[PDB]
Amino acid sequence: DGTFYLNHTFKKVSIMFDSSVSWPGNDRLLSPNEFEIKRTVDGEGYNVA
Amino acid sequence: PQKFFAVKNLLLLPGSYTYEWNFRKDVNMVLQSSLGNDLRTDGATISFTSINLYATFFPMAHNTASTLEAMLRNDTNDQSFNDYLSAANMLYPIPAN
Amino acid sequence: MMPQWAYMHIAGQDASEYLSPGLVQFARATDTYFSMGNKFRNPTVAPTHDVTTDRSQRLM
Amino acid sequence: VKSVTQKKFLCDRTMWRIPFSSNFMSMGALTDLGQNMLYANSAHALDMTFEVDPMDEPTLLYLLFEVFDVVRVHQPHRGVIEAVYLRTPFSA
Repeated sequence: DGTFYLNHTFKKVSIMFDSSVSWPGNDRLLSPNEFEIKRTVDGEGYNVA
Repeated sequence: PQKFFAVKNLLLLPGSYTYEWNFRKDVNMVLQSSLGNDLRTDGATISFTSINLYATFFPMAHNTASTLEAMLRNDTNDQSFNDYLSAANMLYPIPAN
Repeated sequence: MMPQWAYMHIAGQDASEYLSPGLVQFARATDTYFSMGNKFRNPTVAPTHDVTTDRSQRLM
Repeated sequence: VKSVTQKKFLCDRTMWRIPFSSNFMSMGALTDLGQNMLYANSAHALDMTFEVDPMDEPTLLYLLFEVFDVVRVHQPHRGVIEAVYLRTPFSA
């Protein structure tokens, strides 16, 4: 039915292609190699909202 | 209603067809409770008496209708449909802790 | 690649282009009471030419 | 009293999405990288690693691989239906 309620439980997402290259790479993000969904305890300056 | 992405909007043409489907009798699937308790062990029961199929037709003029089937039986006039979600579903286990 | 995509209209001619002229005239005439827009698929594609730099650089 | 701040967020009835486009923008249904040469004919094996907050009950990671799921239905004569299906990629 689509009633999802556990999206906040994620920490980071890492994508690897051919076990060697990273998606998207090309230094397109502050954390280039992964997707930091949320960053608690830390807070060097990369949080919003 | 009918929910299959291929036959929920198909414009069916004249002819004789066989239409068949299955229905669940499991209470834990067809019924919803606010507590989430197991309805199988709590005496819920559902029984179907008669199931019928209803269909309505546009009383289109016979000439325009005949032209419609004539024009809709060509190879370039094939109806095409796609599923809205349009994703392959994969389920992966996460063990406890 | 291309053949199957053209077959199921994933990327190809838009709705009115592949449909027969009689069919599009009928649809235009009868769209007031008998619509048939959902029955035929409209392909949507994204531009793949000089839109995004393929080099390495930062978003923010 | 002395205090320490806590921050968190809630996001219900929604799905996290990571689009397969160069600029993460939905310019079209067929993404730019979807028709990219390297992903046009080469074959690649994809590795993912997730990190989650541990919970004391079994859980399932729902994954949707966005594809094209199309069907072409043909009725050439009276009483005849033929449907041609195509899922791209992850084909049946």
